[PDB]
Amino acid sequence: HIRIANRKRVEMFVAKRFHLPTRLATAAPDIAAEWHDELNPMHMYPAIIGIGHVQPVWWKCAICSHSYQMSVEKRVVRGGGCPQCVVNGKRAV
Amino acid sequence: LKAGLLGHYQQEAFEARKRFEESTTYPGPIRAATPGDTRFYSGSLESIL
Amino acid sequence: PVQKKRQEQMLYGVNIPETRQMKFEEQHPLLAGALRKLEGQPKGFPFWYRKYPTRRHAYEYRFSIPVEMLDGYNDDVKKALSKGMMSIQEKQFAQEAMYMERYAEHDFDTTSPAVLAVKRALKCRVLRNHLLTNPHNNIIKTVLANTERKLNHALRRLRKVDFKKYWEIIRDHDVQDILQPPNLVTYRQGSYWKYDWNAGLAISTNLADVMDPR
Amino acid sequence: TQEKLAAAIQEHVQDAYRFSGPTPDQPRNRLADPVTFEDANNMIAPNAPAA
Amino acid sequence: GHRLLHGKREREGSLFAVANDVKRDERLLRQQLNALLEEEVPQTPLVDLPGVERRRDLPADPITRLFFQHKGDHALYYGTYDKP
Amino acid sequence: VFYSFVLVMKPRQRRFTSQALREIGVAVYSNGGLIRSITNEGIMRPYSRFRDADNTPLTYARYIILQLDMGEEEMGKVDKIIREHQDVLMALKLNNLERPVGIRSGNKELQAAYFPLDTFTRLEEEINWSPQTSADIYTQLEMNWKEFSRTRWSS
Amino acid sequence: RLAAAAVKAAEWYAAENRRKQKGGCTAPLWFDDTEQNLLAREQHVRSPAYRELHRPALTNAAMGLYGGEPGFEKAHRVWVDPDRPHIKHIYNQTALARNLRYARYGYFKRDMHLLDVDKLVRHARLLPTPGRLLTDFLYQRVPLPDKSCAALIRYQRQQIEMLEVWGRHASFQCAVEMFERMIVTNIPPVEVGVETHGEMVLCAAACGKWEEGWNVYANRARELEKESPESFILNTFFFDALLTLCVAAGRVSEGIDTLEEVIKRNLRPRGTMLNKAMILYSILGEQMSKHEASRLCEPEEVEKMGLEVWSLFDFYQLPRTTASIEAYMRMCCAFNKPTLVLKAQGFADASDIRLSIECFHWLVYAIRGVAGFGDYVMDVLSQLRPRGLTPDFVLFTLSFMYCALQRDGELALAIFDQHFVHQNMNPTPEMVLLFIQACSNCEEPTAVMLERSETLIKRLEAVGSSVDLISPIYDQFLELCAHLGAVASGFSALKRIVGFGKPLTTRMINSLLLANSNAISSNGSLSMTEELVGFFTLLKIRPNADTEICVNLCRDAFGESPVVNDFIKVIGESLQGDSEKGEAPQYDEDIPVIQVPPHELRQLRTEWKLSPRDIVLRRFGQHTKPPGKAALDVGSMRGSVIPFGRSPGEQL
RNA sequence: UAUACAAAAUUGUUAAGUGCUGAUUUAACCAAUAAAAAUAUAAAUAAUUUUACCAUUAGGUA
Ligand SMILES: [Zn+2]
Repeated sequence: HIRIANRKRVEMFVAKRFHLPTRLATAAPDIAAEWHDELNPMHMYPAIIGIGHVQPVWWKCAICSHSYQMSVEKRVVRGGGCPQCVVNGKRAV
Repeated sequence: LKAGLLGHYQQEAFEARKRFEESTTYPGPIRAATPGDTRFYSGSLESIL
Repeated sequence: PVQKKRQEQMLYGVNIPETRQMKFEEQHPLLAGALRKLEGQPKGFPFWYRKYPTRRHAYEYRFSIPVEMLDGYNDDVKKALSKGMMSIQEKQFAQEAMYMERYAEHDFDTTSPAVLAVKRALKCRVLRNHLLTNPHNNIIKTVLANTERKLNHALRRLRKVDFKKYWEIIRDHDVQDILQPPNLVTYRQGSYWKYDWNAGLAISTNLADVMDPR
Repeated sequence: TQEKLAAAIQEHVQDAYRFSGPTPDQPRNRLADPVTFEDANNMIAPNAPAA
Repeated sequence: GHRLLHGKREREGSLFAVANDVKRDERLLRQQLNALLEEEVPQTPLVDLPGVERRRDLPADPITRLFFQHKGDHALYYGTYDKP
Repeated sequence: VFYSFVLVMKPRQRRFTSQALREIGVAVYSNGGLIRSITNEGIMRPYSRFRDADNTPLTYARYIILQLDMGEEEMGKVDKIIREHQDVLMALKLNNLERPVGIRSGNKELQAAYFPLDTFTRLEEEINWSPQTSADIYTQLEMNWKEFSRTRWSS
Repeated sequence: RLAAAAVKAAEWYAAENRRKQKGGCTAPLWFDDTEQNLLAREQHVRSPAYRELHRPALTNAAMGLYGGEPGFEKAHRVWVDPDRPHIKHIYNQTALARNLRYARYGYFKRDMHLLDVDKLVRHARLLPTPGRLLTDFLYQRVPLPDKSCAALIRYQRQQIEMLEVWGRHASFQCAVEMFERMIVTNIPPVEVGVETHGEMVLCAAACGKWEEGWNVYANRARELEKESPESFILNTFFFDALLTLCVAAGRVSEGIDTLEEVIKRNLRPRGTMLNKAMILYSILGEQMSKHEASRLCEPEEVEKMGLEVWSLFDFYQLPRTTASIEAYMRMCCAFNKPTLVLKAQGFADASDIRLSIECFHWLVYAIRGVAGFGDYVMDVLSQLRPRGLTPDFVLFTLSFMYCALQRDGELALAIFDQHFVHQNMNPTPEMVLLFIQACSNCEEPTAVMLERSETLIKRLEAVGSSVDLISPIYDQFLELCAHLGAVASGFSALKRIVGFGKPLTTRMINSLLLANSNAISSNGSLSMTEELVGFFTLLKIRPNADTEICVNLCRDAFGESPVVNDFIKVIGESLQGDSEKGEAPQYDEDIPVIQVPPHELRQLRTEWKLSPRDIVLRRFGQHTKPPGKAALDVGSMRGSVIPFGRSPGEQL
């Protein structure tokens, strides 16, 4: 029994197999850098939220200024992006 | 079947019969029907004669 | 100790002695009571005590508190004593009290055959649910086996002595084959039906009521 | 199902082999065959001599 | 309407006062309840001699009959020693 | 009290602490719960502390007492939120309030000789007395202390 | 619109079939999503490998000659398919051939690579938690397909629905953690498919999380389907899960939309799906009826939609079951069509339907507002016995509700006399209140009705109760005593009311006055009138117009006492003053009759999710602590067993 | 050769700490679990399941 970042109490074997390498702040630093610090709950942050978290959360874009709602699993596994960025790219090219 | 419970079963049967007689009673006589014939008899099979 | 716990769970003030001071209150006066300025002026004699003889008649609120006792109290206290705040023991007692209300013979009837059957079934359900999340509890496995055997005995006795309630319970809770012979080898020798004779339940049907004995 | 059937048939073959009694020791098999790796491997293709 | 009384406990009408327990001892409770039912209006109490419920159950020995009193239903639940 | 919670948190700014407390209260209310009392004990000097979010072994923390009346299903969610909150350095949950501690260990006679209603109705302060409080204060409560506390500085 | 959608989909599918036949003759107008699966199963079971693997044990003649030859002295290993066994009694409790221990998960771990996960879940002993199961599979590094992932999620869902209502959150969190692990495990190859998403939706439905289920997992499945063409086709199972979630959450519009989508996608629905659709239509109709009672699709339109759903049931050649009959009866009760309820019951009884007790519940509830059906109710109750069913408190409550609504009384009396007393069950306060309401509101009541009401009240008091209908029950009892002339019984019920502590009511006093008025024969006089009329002043109870009428009736029945005359004058003045203050005179409002549907009649049973098969097969590993040497030992048998033993008594 | 009778508990939870992948040791609250069919004569009332770094392993160097 170990706590993820001394926060999330999980069993040792399951933590070493799945929990530890699948954290957004650890596995995808670039994706986690776009985490929204105000609209998201204070109990939810990339240090404990996994890659496959299907419940949508707030993302603040890095290229432009836009806060949107996207799930972590869609953003990382299936591939997601800023709707404003993609529509601007469509408008440009 | 276990034979040690015969006395208890006799007591229960007596009580059940007494309750039946006390409550249900007898709602009038019933005409006696003529008895039929029984296929099941003892001994060896008999000839058709 | 288990019988004391069950007696306290079923009855209101059995733990209170005639002196109205429990042993724990004797040894820890401060932890048992506190000082309150507001006098119990609204609280007079309970004129509704006739409808709450045992705890099983009041499983709507926490600590089996009758609804009439919460009159001059705030909605916050009512919500704090509502059903959602009841503990696991309180909810289990609420379930068993509902079943006792359904299958009770009198106010203080806790040992009816149907009540025993439903209590055994609830105990089996609780033990199985515990083993669902904790499959490495050997003592719980043994307790579950014992409870299942006791439930089987209670269900067979209830089936033989009162078929109406047994059939109603079976239909309501969908356990149609709850009483089935385990082994064909023993069943074909009539050892599953010899149980009824050996248990003193052979002749108990009231044949006239359900059929024609002629 | 194919693999499971093959394993079951192998288990049956082991049960049948149990008829032969205890197996003999190594030297019987060792002296049974004077075959060499050369004759073993020439069946597929002739390998060139080492250089 | 018929309720079958299965077992000697149910035939003898055990109260089963203890919650969810049928094999608990009840003789002490029944004895105390009979003591309560006793009357302290001329109200002669009952002596401590062992009694019988029916007058016909008195011993045929005239000397032994002096040691037995005819008590209607308080004669039950007699004794101080428990099952060893 | 149903549940008590002592939260040892990093002494962040007033706005951040207020936001964390507001989130805790909103979660408690949304999960169908009630808060008996929320109190701030200020910033103290614990013997040993080690932050988890900042990984800084420094002895500076703030203590907060939170009394709740919530069911187990929702109390699990509330405990998870409190423990996973980045600001909450250490949360300790007192669930031994409605029942005295170790009555079973104490004696078999005391196992079923307690009335849970007294402890449930009393607040956590009366359940666990503070060093400064006393039964002398409790008895002064009902002694009409206003009319007597008049010569307390007569000398 | 569902019938129009069905016919449009049928014609469009026929047109597409004809077009593709011309491009490349009877064909089904729909598409069956289970025919290919059953065909694959049939081909698998008829394949020679399966037939050779699952074959009967070799006979002695087949094995060899007589015995004594090792290897050919016993039948070889026999393997059995648990789902389709070629033998009866797979397990046995012999001494040397016990195979129950050889059915636990540890033995299947060896062949976990070839293992069928659904078969393992359904037939195995001492299985670990589903999370540990998934962890063990991943540790063994086996390529879990969609069927295996769905089987694991279904095992988790079985655990969820087994657990109590207040214990679902932790299991749902375990399910979502397993889903995340399956998503993020790249090696070994693990695919999350339509079946797995449907099983997650089923878990969400079982827990009761519409927001977490509909907007997350169904949305993810739809996004996967649109992203990957034909690689994520949505089967009938996914939409069945969607309808289950809609039924669990009470969503009716979403369920109708999902069913319409199924119809439009040119694939046949399921019987369970149509039952869920009928249940949702019943919910919509009940909500509409509640809104109308308070006084927005038209009621005629929703009735037509229900009818067209029932027609589609046979349009797709879907067999109807007991659940289908129950759902259709509930929908027809919601839409107030007792004729269609009776027709449905007749149709079910016609070919082959085991009618459940809920079907008769709905049958009795459908005709609550219809007269001339007491004989039908009695015949239904009589026919319950030959069908293997027994009446219960819910059915008796519904019957007495009908009796109270029809104010017949004689029917309720006959029902109690010839059905209920044999049941020997504890009556409920609602049942007693309905019986007394019928027996009071009936015409020409009899003293046997009073006797039955007193017996029911005594039995109800003797048994326990949680609800509180004591005041209306005694009010209706006093009204019955007023109609019958039982002034003594009406006055004696006051002691029971006092013992319960309930306050007296002006309606109760009016009933007492009416009893005094119409009990000229038995007993009652001016003294009784004065004693009753001394209540309003002493108990500070407001008088009423019914009070004035009853006191005038009592005056005309017995005479003119000065106190009665003064009370009449003062009550007339007070009624005039109240009329001046308001607009209409006050009156004793009648006690409302319960007409709630049988599904919300305070069922006295929570849940028993037990399994006799698991109990007999000793799943989860029960233990009995068998006796040891006590049974085995028999003592020395050198001689015969004689009384007092061989050496009676011994000194050491 | 024949006979002589030669429940201070478990599971889970949580806290610390050593290790540095499994692992891994102790303590505490809380949760679940103690009795409940007929009969002692009733001749089998009974189930077929479960459980730091080296040197040698306690010696040094750090
Ligand atoms: Zn952007």
